[PDB]
Amino acid sequence: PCPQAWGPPGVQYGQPGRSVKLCCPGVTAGDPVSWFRDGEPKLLQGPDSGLGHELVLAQADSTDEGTYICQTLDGALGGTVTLQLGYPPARPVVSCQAADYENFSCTWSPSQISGLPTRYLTSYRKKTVLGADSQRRSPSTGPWPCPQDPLGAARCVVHGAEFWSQYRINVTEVNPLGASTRLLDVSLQSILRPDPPQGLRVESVPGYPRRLRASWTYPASWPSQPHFLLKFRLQYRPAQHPAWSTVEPAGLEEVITDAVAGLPHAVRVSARDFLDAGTWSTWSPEAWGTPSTG
Amino acid sequence: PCPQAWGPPGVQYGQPGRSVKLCCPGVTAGDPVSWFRDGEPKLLQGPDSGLGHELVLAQADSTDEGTYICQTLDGALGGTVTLQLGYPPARPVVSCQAADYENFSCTWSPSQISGLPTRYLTSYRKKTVLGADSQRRSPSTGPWPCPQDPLGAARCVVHGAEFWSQYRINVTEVNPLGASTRLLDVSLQSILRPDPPQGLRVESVPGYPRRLRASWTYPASWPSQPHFLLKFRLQYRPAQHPAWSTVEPAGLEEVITDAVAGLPHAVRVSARDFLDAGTWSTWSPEAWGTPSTG
Amino acid sequence: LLDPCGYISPESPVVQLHSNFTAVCVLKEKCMDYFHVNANYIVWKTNHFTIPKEQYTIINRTASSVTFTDIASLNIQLTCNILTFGQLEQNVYGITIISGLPPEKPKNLSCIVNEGKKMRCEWDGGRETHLETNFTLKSEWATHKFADCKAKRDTPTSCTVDYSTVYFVNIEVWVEAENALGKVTSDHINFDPVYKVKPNPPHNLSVINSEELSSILKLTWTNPSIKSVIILKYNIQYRTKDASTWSQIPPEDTASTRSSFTVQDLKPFTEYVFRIRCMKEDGKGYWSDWSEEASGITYEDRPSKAPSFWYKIDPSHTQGYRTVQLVWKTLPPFEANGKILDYEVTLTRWKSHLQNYTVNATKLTVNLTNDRYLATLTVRNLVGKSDAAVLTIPACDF
Amino acid sequence: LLDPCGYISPESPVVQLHSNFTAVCVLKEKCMDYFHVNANYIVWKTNHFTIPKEQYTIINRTASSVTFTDIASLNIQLTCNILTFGQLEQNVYGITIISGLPPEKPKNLSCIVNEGKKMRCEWDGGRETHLETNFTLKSEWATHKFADCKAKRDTPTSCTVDYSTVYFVNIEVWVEAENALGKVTSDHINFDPVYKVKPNPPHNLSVINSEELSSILKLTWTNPSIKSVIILKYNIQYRTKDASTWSQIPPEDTASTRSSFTVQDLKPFTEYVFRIRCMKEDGKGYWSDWSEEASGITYEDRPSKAPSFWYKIDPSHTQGYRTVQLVWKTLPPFEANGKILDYEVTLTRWKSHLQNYTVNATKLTVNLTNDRYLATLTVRNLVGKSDAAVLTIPACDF
Amino acid sequence: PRAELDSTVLLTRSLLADTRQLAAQLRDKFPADGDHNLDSLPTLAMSAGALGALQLPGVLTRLRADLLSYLRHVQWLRRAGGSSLKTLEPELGTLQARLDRLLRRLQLLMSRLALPQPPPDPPAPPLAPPSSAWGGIRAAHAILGGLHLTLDWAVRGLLLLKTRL
Amino acid sequence: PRAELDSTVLLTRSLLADTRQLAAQLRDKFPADGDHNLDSLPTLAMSAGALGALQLPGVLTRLRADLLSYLRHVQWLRRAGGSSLKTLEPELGTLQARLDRLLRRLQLLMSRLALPQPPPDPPAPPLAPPSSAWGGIRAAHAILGGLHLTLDWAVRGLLLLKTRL
Ligand SMILES: *[C@@H]1O[C@H](CO)[C@@H](O[C@@H]2O[C@H](CO)[C@@H](O[C@@H]3O[C@H](CO)[C@@H](O)[C@H](O)[C@@H]3O)[C@H](O)[C@H]2NC(C)=O)[C@H](O)[C@H]1NC(C)=O
Ligand SMILES: *[C@@H]1O[C@H](CO)[C@@H](O[C@@H]2O[C@H](CO)[C@@H](O[C@@H]3O[C@H](CO)[C@@H](O)[C@H](O)[C@@H]3O)[C@H](O)[C@H]2NC(C)=O)[C@H](O)[C@H]1NC(C)=O
Ligand SMILES: *[C@@H]1O[C@H](CO)[C@@H](O[C@@H]2O[C@H](CO)[C@@H](O)[C@H](O)[C@H]2NC(C)=O)[C@H](O)[C@H]1NC(C)=O
Ligand SMILES: *[C@@H]1O[C@H](CO)[C@@H](O[C@@H]2O[C@H](CO)[C@@H](O)[C@H](O)[C@H]2NC(C)=O)[C@H](O)[C@H]1NC(C)=O
Ligand SMILES: *[C@@H]1O[C@H](CO)[C@@H](O)[C@H](O)[C@H]1NC(C)=O
Ligand SMILES: *[C@@H]1O[C@H](CO)[C@@H](O)[C@H](O)[C@H]1NC(C)=O
Ligand SMILES: *[C@@H]1O[C@H](CO)[C@@H](O)[C@H](O)[C@H]1NC(C)=O
Ligand SMILES: *[C@@H]1O[C@H](CO)[C@@H](O)[C@H](O)[C@H]1NC(C)=O
Repeated sequence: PCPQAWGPPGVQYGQPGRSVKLCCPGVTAGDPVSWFRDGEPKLLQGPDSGLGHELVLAQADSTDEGTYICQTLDGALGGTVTLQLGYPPARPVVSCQAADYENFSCTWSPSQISGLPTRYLTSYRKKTVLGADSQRRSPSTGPWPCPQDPLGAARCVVHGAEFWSQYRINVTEVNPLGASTRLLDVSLQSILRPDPPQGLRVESVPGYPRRLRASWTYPASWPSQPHFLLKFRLQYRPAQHPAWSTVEPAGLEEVITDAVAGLPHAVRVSARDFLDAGTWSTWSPEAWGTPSTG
Repeated sequence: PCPQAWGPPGVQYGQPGRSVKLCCPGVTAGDPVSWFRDGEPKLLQGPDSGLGHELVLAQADSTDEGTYICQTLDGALGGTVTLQLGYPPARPVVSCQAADYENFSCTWSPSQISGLPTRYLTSYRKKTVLGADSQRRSPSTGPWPCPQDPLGAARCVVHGAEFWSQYRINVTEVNPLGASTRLLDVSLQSILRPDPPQGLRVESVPGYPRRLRASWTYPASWPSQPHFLLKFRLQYRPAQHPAWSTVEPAGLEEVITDAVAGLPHAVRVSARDFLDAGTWSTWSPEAWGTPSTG
Repeated sequence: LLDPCGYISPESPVVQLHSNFTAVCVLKEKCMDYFHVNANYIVWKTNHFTIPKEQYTIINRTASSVTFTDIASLNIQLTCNILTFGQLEQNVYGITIISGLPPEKPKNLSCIVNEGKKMRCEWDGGRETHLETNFTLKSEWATHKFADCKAKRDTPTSCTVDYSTVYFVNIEVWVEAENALGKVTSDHINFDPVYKVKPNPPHNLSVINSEELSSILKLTWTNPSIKSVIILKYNIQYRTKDASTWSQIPPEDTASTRSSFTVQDLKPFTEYVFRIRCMKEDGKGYWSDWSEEASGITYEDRPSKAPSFWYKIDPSHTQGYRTVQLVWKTLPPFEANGKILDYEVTLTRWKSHLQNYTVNATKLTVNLTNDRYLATLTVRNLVGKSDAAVLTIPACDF
Repeated sequence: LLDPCGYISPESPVVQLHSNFTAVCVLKEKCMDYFHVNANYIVWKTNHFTIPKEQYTIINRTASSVTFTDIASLNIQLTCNILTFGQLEQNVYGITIISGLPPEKPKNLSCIVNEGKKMRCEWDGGRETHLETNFTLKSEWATHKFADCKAKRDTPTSCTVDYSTVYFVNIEVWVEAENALGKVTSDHINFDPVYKVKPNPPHNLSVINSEELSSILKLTWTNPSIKSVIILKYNIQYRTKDASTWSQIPPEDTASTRSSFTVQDLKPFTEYVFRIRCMKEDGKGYWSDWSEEASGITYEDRPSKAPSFWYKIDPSHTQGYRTVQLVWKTLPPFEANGKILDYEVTLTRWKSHLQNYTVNATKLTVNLTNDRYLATLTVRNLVGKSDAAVLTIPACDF
Repeated sequence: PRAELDSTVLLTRSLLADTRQLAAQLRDKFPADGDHNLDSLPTLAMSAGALGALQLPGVLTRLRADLLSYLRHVQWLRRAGGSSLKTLEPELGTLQARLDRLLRRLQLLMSRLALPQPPPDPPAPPLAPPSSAWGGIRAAHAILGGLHLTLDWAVRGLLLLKTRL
Repeated sequence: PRAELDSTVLLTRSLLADTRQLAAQLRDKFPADGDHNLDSLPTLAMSAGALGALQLPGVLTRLRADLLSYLRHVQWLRRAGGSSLKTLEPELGTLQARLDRLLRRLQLLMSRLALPQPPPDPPAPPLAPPSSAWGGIRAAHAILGGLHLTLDWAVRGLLLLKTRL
């Protein structure tokens, strides 16, 4: 009767400078047993007289890392344990994003690896406003799992998320010794950022030496829908000039009217929900065009 | 028994075009008597059969003016009457004035004489404010006589008048046939006008070619008293110039400061109660002076 | 006797100019008995002027009346008096007669919504009435009446509502003029306040050059907050620092919301001042005031032709040499194309090595031999050197 | 959990710049139990800036505090937060810290009674305090307190009482400055309002000449109504229509109430403009503004000397006669003494009858014989003729 | 003499001038013809025959009673008066602010001169409001006309005091 | 479509922009950190998963109930609010004058579209005044923060109606 293992069935873990308490796996509780370090014959001692069912180490230093053997005083090999040293987990770093009104996604990286089997528990809840306690769960606003599809990708997925509610995501890094939960407040309406438009093209307009026509499409991750349009902001700049000029086109087209005649112009655009929800997208790839002559 | 006479004891009066009713003085009432015009024997008649105690004339015209004789039918001379013709009195014209705070005085002239013994009744009363009726006379605010000292001078005199109260003076012209009362409202504080100062003298002021000193005294009818001062207004004018200049001196002296050098100046002054009661006096006699040379 | 006896009727009438007015004075029985008088003894006075006896009309033994025709005085003050005891006038009653015209229907009514301020409306008042006339701006929906707007004494032809403007909803507005002599309403108008906005002019105007070419200047500014409700349009005007009149960019080129603009076709090294105004793209409303002026200077560029170039020659003080005075004229500003930094002179003798001299002046004295020389002159600015003027100066025996 | 838990003390303090301020944040028991935190977990922020951890001081397990020294920011916004579940800040309470200086004792306090208007007082405010400061004009008799005068937001250094001025009674007046950080009163002054009156300037100014002499002009005007309470004094200034500066009559000559004044020693035919101001004879108060300007013209007078006079002579076209051109110069304005109406020339031959010719010009052509003549010239205006210039023109054989 | 006594006579002359000007302007604008009366004003039963003879408490007592009646009446005009008389402001209000002020100052005067103070008399009940605007105009004439007599005798009475104190 | 439906969505977008700007300026001036709550605001239980599916009365009914609660709360801030928030006028009052106006217009909208009107619900009792000025500031954040979500879904809801009527 000892703590069931963490990973493999006969290995236990500990942190340096702390206390670690090893048990002999295959020995009846109450039988006295002896402990040795691999390759070194000195009999180790312990606060419990010196012969119990469980070895204790107040040392926990690097010299204590290796393979251990336990045997009963009769000589019978009662089992083997491996001591791997490490450190408690650091707090993970979490960011989220969302390119549609249904799902959003968050990612995380360890701030420290420790050398320990650092697996992750991920969950999130919908905060309410009554606030009598943390228990208002008839629809069960508790912890909901973020399934990891090929059990990596380092990202939670939310299907069927509430667009306007605010969520507190609970990412907990865990190792065999504790937790350091990261909590991140996220509202879909504040965090949202669409991808940039694709296929930006600029064309001359015959007859007008200082107008250019820019066209582009929605991003593919954003389905065109009458409820959430997007506003756009277009920028243009003549070659060698340092400062961008900004316009806010209606729709998927924009006639630029102050282009310098006969000069290449760079153009880039970004997108945001038309009701100023979330934040502006990253800038599009630069596109170049040249006004017609005459 | 006939109306007692007006003036002399056996003469009666009448107006042309009216009706006049003569009586025989020395005949017992009830004795028939005859009437004749002087020098003309025709027996005159009358509505009362033709022989009463009283002659009546509906005629009243100019031919009826003269001396009349009445006699009883026996021949006895019962008396003589003289018919003098005239007209009702016209309304008299009344004005008042006052040079002191105690007494004021009013005068009147007939607007028509009529040829009749036009004597005058004069009186005045102090109007009150309760106004229940014309009877509030415990101090007896009724009619008070204006005694005529040598029984002429055409003026009422008020001794011990109330300075601030308002008075309605009642001048009634009367002849043997009626009245035409003149009523004149008068308040001592509004009507008052002092006499002009006397002895106005102007003197040069050596060293100052454009200053003159004017001096004068109170009028003799105005006793100097600390309760009612007078303000003064002085006027000066260079010879041949058309417009007067006015200053308002304090006291009985005034230094003129804009006199034209080397030119005769006319000066006149008038007086009023220092609290702007009543009205300004008439202008003083003109006085001349000439600024010193240099 | 006490208290005002009798009365004048009507109490305090107001009539229209050129109309008729009849006034009646009636005496109370107590006053009539006391003074032993009647209507025939009543005399009328106005503003200290005696009404001629021929104008009275006795309506009954208790009351007298007068009738004024074609009334032309603005403020007849009427008083009724009795001649009582005779040759004495006492006040019975009095009234004030006011005259004028009814208010005309307000026309050319217009409103404006200055961004950040509440709606203000203006209207044309008609003929002067000489009476205190109230103006109230009325506004109501088919299902609701809004708070009345009372014009100010100082500004009787304008009113400013007390409720904040609400765009995108049609509001029915009209003004109601009323005074003691009459009530009338102007015609009703219907509009969406969004089409009567007068935005403020752009601010934070900055002029910035571009070190590429010399005929472009970039304009930047901050649009007015009102851009959240309407799309802005602009008018950009420009002229040279010495020009007397303004030119204008084609409206079509500045027909939509923007926060910057690149002006082209500008003269080299000329200072320009700019000013802008903006309004809703559709033209419905009144134009805003002009923005603050902004100044800027174009970049450098080089002379477009070589300068005129000549010389004068005199004998030198050194035997065998000639003193040659080269002289030239400062390029005209439109040809100089900028600040002159310096000059470069070159001198090349036939089949010999070139000599160059930098000169910061318009004359140079040099000692030359008696041989023939080629002389050139270029002027240099930040961008480069002009083409050279070249002359042959012949030998002295030519 | 619900409702703001705990509190910040003091509620809303105001402190003086460069002073010390200690703030205490205390957590309610319910919040402390729920989050499993205490004072050591409290973090302080101001205007989005994190207060350095080294500045906190835990006073008890329930409350944390910070102490600011030499406070230099005008509007510290203070907020108290808990780090709850860890790495999460939640708002507990908040307060606004305002700082400044107490008001200085107002000095150079002065009042003025403009005729027809109520008393107005002015005072010098001291250092800027950056806080809303109220100014109240206080006035009271030993047996009575008058209505307070509240300064206007726009004019915090001036106030205008709501009671009409009552002259000839001493009134005690002072201003009280008070704000959230302190109360102080200015020094008390005592005066009779009659000595602080600022009358309006004279109006209805008229300039009238006198057809007697040419060096006198009579000034008339209407004094201000305030003459019923105080005796007026005046200052009369005058200059020529072309002069650049004003002259002034000796104050002693205009030291008492008057409604007219005769100016002497004026230059002939010169146009003069006048302006006047007035005040109480004793000089106690402030001078009124200048009256409206008035213009006038002096009367006619005659030339003070004969003009310069000469001639030119040439042969005539008529045998036996000589053409003599008499010429003269227009008198200088100061010598002309007015509008030239016309000229008179006389010619007298030795022992013959005088001939006279009126001429409206500066030249005359006459046909004279070969004998000697005496010629004279006078100029005439409304008043008379000048003395004559006389010359002998000798015979041609002289 | 004394400065306090000089000042009170001077202010009455100032108020007298203000009252005369407003009374003449008012009749100029609303020419009432005839003698107008109100039952509440006092009868000014003083012939100026002999006024030095009268002693100090009576001169001051009579002025206080008369001026208090006039003050109520001035106040009465402002509160319940007809719109016809709005043209008399602000001139009527300055007079109110001045006459009330002078009456109060007189009570202070009485204390400093140690004169016996009269017993608190029972104030007269309120005057009914005017029945019409013109009744109010006639009332205005009575107050200003009646006032420019009380003040004239006030100047006189204070001057009598001045010759002694 | 219809002009009345176009106009209401446009005004909500105008009001939404006004609410966002005032909410960001207010937190900029009074940096509250942490999620603030009030028991009286409604829970906006809508995932935007499927919103076309919902029928016409419910979309309009939910907006009316939420907006009426927000209106009372805006009014509550003005009346009993602490002096600390006087800096939010006149911007807060224009929003009040605009949100109240839009709520009223919606009732007119309901009549013209013949939608069933909800039964007169019992109004919620009054909110106690804030215990302090900063409690009022936290309340201001909740109303403006809570409003700029209701209005966002209002634009969305009206746009759903627009695709049909
Ligand atoms: C975020 O998530 C983590 C884990 O998903 C939460 O940590 C868990 O918190 C509970 C209570 O605070 C710990 O107690 C456990 O309770 C259960 C049920 O009574 C009991 O059977 C266990 O023996 C244990 O006592 C639990 O150890 C802890 N860790 C876990 C579950 O791995 C954390 O509370 C969450 N943070 C939030 C919701 O803010
Ligand atoms: C102004 O004075 C005249 C005379 O002084 C007044 O005239 C008199 O008025 C009375 C009544 O109006 C007349 O009646 C007389 O009354 C007495 C007393 O009852 C009686 O005995 C007489 O027989 C007569 O009926 C009187 O004839 C008349 N004339 C006189 C007295 O000569 C006039 O009333 C005064 N006006 C006023 C006060 O306004
Ligand atoms: C004499 O005639 C006049 C006509 O104006 C009468 O005055 C009117 O009398 C009626 C009677 O009911 C009143 O209703 C009117 O109001 C009176 N006119 C005015 C202007 O008020 C007067 O009553 C007549 N005399 C008598 C004794 O009846
Ligand atoms: C811990 O110490 C703090 C010191 O600030 C205590 O807070 C004060 O407690 C007293 C107790 O009567 C109150 O009167 C004061 O008003 C408190 N301070 C403030 C700023 O309000 C606190 O009470 C102590 N803890 C306990 C449990 O008593
Ligand atoms: C009344 O008005 C009419 C016009 O309507 C005019 O002819 C007449 O002269 C006026 N006066 C009268 C009828 O006394
Ligand atoms: C005009 O307005 C004034 C002030 O509100 C009011 O006293 C007057 O009665 C109004 N006039 C009319 C005819 O309503
Ligand atoms: C408090 O004020 C004193 C001066 O009175 C100053 O010396 C000190 O630094 C301030 N701060 C403290 C004591 O924390
Ligand atoms: C200053 O005046 C304002 C307005 O009357 C008032 O609200 C404020 O409380 C006053 N300040 C003080 C310190 O009394």
